[PDB]
Amino acid sequence: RAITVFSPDGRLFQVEYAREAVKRGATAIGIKCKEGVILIADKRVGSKLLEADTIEKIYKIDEHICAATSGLVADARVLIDRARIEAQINRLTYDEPITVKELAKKICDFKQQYTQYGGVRPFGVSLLIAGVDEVPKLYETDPSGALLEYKATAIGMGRNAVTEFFEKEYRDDLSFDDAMVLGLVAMGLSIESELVPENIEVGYVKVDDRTFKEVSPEELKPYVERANERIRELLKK
Amino acid sequence: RAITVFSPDGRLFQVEYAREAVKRGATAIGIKCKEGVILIADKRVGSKLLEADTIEKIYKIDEHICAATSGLVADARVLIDRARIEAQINRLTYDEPITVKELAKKICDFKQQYTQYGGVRPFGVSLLIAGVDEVPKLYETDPSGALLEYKATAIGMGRNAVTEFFEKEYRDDLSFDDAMVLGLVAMGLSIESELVPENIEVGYVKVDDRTFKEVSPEELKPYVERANERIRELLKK
Amino acid sequence: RAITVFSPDGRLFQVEYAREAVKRGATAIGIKCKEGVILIADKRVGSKLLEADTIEKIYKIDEHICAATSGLVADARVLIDRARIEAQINRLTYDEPITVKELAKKICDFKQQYTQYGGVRPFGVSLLIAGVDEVPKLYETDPSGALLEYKATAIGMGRNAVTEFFEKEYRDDLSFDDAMVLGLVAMGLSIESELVPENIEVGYVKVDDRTFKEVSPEELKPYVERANERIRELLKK
Amino acid sequence: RAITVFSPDGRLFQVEYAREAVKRGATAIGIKCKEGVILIADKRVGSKLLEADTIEKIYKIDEHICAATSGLVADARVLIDRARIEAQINRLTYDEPITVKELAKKICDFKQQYTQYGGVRPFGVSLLIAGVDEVPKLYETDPSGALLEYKATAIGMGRNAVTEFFEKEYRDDLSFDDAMVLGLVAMGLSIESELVPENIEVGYVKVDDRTFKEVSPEELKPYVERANERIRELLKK
Amino acid sequence: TTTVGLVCKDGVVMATEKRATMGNFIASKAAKKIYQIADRMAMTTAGSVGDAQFLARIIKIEANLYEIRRERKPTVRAIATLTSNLLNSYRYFPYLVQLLIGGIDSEGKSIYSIDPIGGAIEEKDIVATGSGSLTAYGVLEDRFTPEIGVDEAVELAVRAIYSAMKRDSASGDGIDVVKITEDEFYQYSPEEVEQILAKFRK
Amino acid sequence: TTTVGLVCKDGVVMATEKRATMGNFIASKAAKKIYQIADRMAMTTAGSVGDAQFLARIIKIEANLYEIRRERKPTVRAIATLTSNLLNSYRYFPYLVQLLIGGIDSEGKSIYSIDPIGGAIEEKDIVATGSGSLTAYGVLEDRFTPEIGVDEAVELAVRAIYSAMKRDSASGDGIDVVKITEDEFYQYSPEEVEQILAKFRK
Ligand SMILES: CCCC[C@@H](C=O)NC(=O)[C@H](CC(C)C)NC(=O)[C@H](CC(C)C)NC(C)=O
Ligand SMILES: CCCC[C@@H](C=O)NC(=O)[C@H](CC(C)C)NC(=O)[C@H](CC(C)C)NC(C)=O
Repeated sequence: RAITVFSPDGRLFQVEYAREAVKRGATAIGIKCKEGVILIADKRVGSKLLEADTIEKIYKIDEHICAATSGLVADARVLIDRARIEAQINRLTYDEPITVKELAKKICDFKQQYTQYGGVRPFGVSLLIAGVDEVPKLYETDPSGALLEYKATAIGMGRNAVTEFFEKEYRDDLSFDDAMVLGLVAMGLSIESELVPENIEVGYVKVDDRTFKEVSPEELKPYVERANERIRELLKK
Repeated sequence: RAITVFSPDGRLFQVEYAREAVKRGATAIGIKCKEGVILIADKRVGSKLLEADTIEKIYKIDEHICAATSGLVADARVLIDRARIEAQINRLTYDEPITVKELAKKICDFKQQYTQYGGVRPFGVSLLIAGVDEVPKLYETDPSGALLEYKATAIGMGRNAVTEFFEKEYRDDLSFDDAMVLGLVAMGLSIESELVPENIEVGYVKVDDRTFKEVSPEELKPYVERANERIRELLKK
Repeated sequence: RAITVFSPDGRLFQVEYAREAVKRGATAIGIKCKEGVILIADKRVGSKLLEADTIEKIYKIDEHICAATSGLVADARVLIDRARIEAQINRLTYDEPITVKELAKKICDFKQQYTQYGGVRPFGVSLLIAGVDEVPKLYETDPSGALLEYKATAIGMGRNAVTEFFEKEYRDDLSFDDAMVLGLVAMGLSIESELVPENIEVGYVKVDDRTFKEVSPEELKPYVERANERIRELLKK
Repeated sequence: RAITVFSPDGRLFQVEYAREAVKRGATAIGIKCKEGVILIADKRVGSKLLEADTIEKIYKIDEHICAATSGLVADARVLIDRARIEAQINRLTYDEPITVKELAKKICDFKQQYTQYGGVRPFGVSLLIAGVDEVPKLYETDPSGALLEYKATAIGMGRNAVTEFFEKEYRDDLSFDDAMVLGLVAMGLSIESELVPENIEVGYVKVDDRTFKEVSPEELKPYVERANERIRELLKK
Repeated sequence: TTTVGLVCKDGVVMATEKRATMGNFIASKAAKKIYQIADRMAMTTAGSVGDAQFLARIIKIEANLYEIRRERKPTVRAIATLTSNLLNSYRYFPYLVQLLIGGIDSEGKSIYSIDPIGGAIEEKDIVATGSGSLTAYGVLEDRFTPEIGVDEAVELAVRAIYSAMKRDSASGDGIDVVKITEDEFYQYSPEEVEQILAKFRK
Repeated sequence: TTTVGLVCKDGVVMATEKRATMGNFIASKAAKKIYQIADRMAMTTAGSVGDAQFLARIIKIEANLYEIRRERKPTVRAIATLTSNLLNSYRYFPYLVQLLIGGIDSEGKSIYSIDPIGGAIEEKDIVATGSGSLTAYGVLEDRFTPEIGVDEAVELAVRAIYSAMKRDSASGDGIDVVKITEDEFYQYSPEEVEQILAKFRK
C-alpha cells in the first residue's frame, strides 16, 4: 500500500522485480588483470536496418573510467550521464579525477534513494564500472544500490554462463591479452557460439596510461579469431 | 492504507518486516571489556571472483568510533555515511569528538523518522556502534530507531547462536585477547565451523589510545588459531 | 481510506491501536505527596549482555521536571527531546522555567497533530510527566494527546495491577518515604514478586529544592528492602 | 477513495462519524436568560486518584466569553486555544473585544476546512460558546462547522435528556438563579440522579459586568441543594 | 564597561563593574555583566546591552540543553566554539559584543575572549574587556604571576577594575566578582567586595 | 601577523609568530596561527581572527570526512581547490583571510597561498603572509636556495619572522614552526625555537 516497501520476508519486491529486468538485459563482461581492466559487451543487433556501426554499449565516464550497462535501456542512459556529472563535479571541487570506487558509491547511493522514497520507482538497471585508480578496478552495481568489487564478472542474461566459466578459467596472473581472450570466450559460450568481431564491443583502461581507449574493429580481428578457436573447441559438450 | 501504520496489535509491520531483512544479514559481533571494545564481522564471500581483500565490513565513523552493519546493504551505506557526517558536525560545532552514545542516539533518531512519515520506508538495517568515550561502549540499533547498550552481542543471522554462547561464556573481567578470542569462537559456532583468518574482519578501539585500529591479517593468525581450537572442541555435540 | 480517520463508532482506530502498543510497554509508576513527586520505572533487562547500569528509564526534562515513558521506545525518544526543547524555549522567551502543567499541554498538542494530519501516524507512546511548580504535580499523556493529572498512577503493562493497589493504599497524607515505598510495592505486585534494587529506577523532585534528583542504588537498598517486606507479605493470596 | 467525501446520500461520513464521538462525550449545558448566560458541565471523575479539584471543563476564551466542549478531548484543546488566539487577534487588529457571534463563526470556519481538505480529518468535537455582547448569547458548534444559536441546550451523551426537559421547562423570562437551577436539574436528570456540588462546574457571564466568572463550590451548595430538590421529586417516574 | 578575567593555579576569577551608559548619560549604576553558564563556567559581557543580553540567553539555554541531552556538562571549549560560530555567522551585521567565557572543565582551567566576528583568543592568564580594559591591563600585567591563587586574584581583579574606573567615565558604580574554584562557584556580594576594595581607597 | 612557508628538497616548513592585534592594542601574545589539516599538511592563517578560525574548522572537518569516506588522504591540491571555491563563493562579502595550505602528498611537496577571493598561487619555493610578509620576504629571498633542507629551512623561517617582528608592530611575541618531512609532522615547542633564534640575538 505505497510503492517500494518491505514484504513479510524482509525483501523489496520492486527491487527484485527490477532485477528481473536486468536479467533480460544484453550481456556485458568485465575482466581485471594487472595490466588493466577490460569491458566487453554484446553489440549484436536483430535487424540489418539498425546502424550497427553506431550502437555503443561501453561508455566513457571520465578519462580513466568506463562502464557497461544492463536492464532498462532508458534508465541506463540517465544513470551513466548521472555518473558522468558526478565525475566532473569531483574535478570541479577538488581539481582531481574521481576514483573508480568513489564514483561507484555515488551512483549506488543515487540508485538507493529510488529504493525508499514512495513517489518513484527503482532503476531497472545494473552497472559494470571499470577504471584504473592506482590499480585496475572493477565494480558491478545492483538496482537496490548494492556495490561489489569483482576480479572478473558479468551482468545480463549471459551472466551465469560466463560466471561459471570465469569461476574455472580466470587467474590472478592473466596477461592483458590472455585476460581479454578469456573474456571473448566467456562471451562466446554465453551466446552459445563463435563471435563475430563486427557485433561485439570492447573497451579498456591500461594501468600504464590510465586512459579509456576502445579496441578498434581491426585490432579485434586477431583476438576474436584466437577466441573463436577455444570457443569451437569448448563447444563440444 | 498509507505506509508505516499501526496494526490492531499496536505494532508497525513495515518495521517488523524490515527486521526480517536484518535477520537475513551477514552476522557481526561486538564484545566489550575493560581494555576496549572489539567488533568482528563475517567477511566470507561466495565466489573466488569477488575481491575479498577489499570487501570492508567494519567501518570507521570517527577516530574513536567504528560500526558494523546488517540488513539491506545499500541502506546501510547511507546510514554509516550519515553517522560520519553526524560525527564531523559535532566537531564543527563544539570543536570536540562526539561521544559514542550521542552518535548512536542521532542515527537512531534519523532512522525513527523513516518510521512515521508516510512517503518513505524504514531502513532495512541494524547497527553495531562501538567506540571509547571515557570507557569502552557498545550499542546496537534497530530498524525502528530503538537503541540498546550491550556488554556483548551480535546482529545478523548468526545472532542467536552467539547470543546464547556469550550468555554463558562472557565475563565482565575478560582480558582484551580473551574477549576477542571469545568473539572469534562465537563467530565459529555461528557459521558452524572453524574460522579462516582470510575471511573475517576485526576492528577495535582500546581505552588506552582511543583510536580505531583494525587487526591485520597477520595479527589475526594467532587469534583465529587459538579460537579454532576451542571451536573444534566445542563442535562436539 | 486515508490514515487516522473516524470509525462509525466515533473513534480513531490508529489512536486506539497505538494504545495497544503502550500496554505492551515496560511499566512505570508515579506517586505524588506533599513533600514532592516520585517516578519509579521497571529497569529490568532480558540478557546479562545488556549494560544494565546504563539503561535509563526516567528522563530529566528541566531542573524541576522529569518524565517516564511507555510504548514504542524510538517514538518516546523524540517525544522527550521534544519536551526538552519545549522547556528551554519557554526559558528563552520568558526567562523562566516552564510549569509542569504547561509543558504537558505542549507535548500533548504536539502528539494530537499526528492524530489528524494524514501523512503521519500517532506516537505509540504514553508519558508520565512529574515535577514541582509551586506544588508537586503528576500528569500522564495518551497517544491521542489527552492529558490527565493524577495523585498517583502508572502506565505500561503493569498498569492495572498498581492502579488497583493505589486505589486502596494511596493516601493524600503519605510521607515522602511512605509514598515511595508504597510505589516500590505497587511495582512488586506488578512484576509479581520482590524487587531487585539493581533493576529498577527511581527519580523525584522534592518541593523543598525543586530539582530533579535520581535515587542512587545505595540510597535504594533500604527502600527496596522495606518494600520487599510488604511485598512478600502481600503476595499471599 | 480519498478522505472526507460525499456519499450517494449526499452526506459526509467522516463528519457523521466525528459526531458519534461527541455523543460519547461528557455532557455540557448552557442556559441563557435576560441577566446573562450560564454554562454548566459534568465534572464527575471515575477514580479517587484523579485531581478533581483541578479538572476544568468550562474555559475562558476572553473576558466576556467562555466555552464548554464535548467529543475528542485532545481535539477540543486545540480548538479552544484556537478560539483564544482568534479573540486576541480581534483585539490586536481593531483594539476591541470580538463579539461572541463572530468568534463562533471563526472557529466554525476553521473546523469546516478539516471537512473538505483531503490530508486531514474533522474535529471530533462540538462546542458551546457563551458570552455577552450587548445581550447574552449562546452558540453550539458541530464537527462539520455548522453554527446554531440557542436559548438553552446541551451537547454530549446527556444531550437528549436535558433537551427534552428544557423543551418543557425553559422560559424566556427565567431569572438568573431560576435559569441556573433549571440547568442543574437538567444535569441531574441527565446523569439520572441528584448532583454533587463537588463534581460539577458552573461558569457564567452576567449582562451587568460582562466578565466571565465561575461559580465557587461554596456559592454552588445552595443551588445544587435547591436543584437536588426538584430532581428527587422529578425522578419519580 | 570594564571586565577582567584571570586563570590562577587553583581556579578562575572574573569581575566587572556595574555601569551602563548611552553617551555620557549614566543609564545604570547596577547593570549585570556577569552570567553563569554551567556549574563551573561564567561569562562577562561588554558591548551593546541588548545584544549581550540576547546572546546571554541563547548561550545559557544551549549550555543547559547540551547537558540535559548528553548528560555531560559542556566544556568551555564547546561553548566558546558554539558562540564563535554564532557570532561569525552574523559577521555582516555583527552583534556588538565582547565576550569572556571561562571556568573549569574536564580539560582544565581556561578563559576565552570572543569578539563580534567570533574571533576567540584563549586566555592562558590575564584578560580585560570593555572601554576600561586598557587601564585594567595596566595593573593586571603589573601584579600578575602564574602562581597567583584565586583568593588574591579576586583582590587583583578588584584592584584593576578600580584603577579603570578612575580613567574611564564609562566604567564605575561598583564591582561584581566571581571565583570558580571547583569546590565552588562563588559570587562575593556587595559587602565582601566593598570590604576588599576597602584595603585600597574606597 | 607574519607567516612564512618554504618548500625544501626534503619537505616543507611553515612558521608564524603569536601576535593578535586590534589597532595598536595587543590582544594576544600567544595566538595560534598554524593548524594541522592532514598527517602531512599544515595551514597558516593571516587576517581576521574570527574569519580564519571559522574557516579553519571547516577546512579540518572537510579534510577528515574526505579521508574517512574515501579511505584516501586528500591531496593539498584538493584542499586548496576546495578552499578556493568556498572563498570565492563569498566574493562579495569575502572572509578577510590570507591562507597558506601545504605539506606532502602523493603529488609531491607544495604550498598554496590563498586570498579572500579564492585566488590560489602555487608556491614552488618561498612565501610570506601577513602584515610582516614584506620584511620576511627580504631575508627569505636573500638566503633561500632550492637545495635548502628542512632543517636549515626552519632556521631560515625563524630568521625571517624575526626580522619582520623588528619592523611590523603587528607581529611578534614568539614563533611557532612546523616541519613536514614524511617520516614526520613536527612542531618545535617554545624551548626548541627559543634556542634556534638564540643563535641570532634573542
Ligand atoms: C550591560 C553589559 C554591557 C556592558 C556595558 C559597559 O560599557 N555596555 C554599555 O553600557 C553599552 C556601551 C556602548 C558603547 C555599546 N551601552 C549600551 O549598549 C547602551 C544601552 C542602553 C540600553 C543604556 N547604549 C546604546 C547607545 O546602545
Ligand atoms: C589569530 C591569528 C590571526 C592572524 C593575525 C595576523 O594578521 N590577525 C590579527 O591579529 C587581526 C589583524 C587585522 C588587521 C585584520 N586582528 C583581528 O582580527 C582582531 C581580533 C580581535 C580578537 C582582537 N580584530 C580586528 C577588528 O582587528
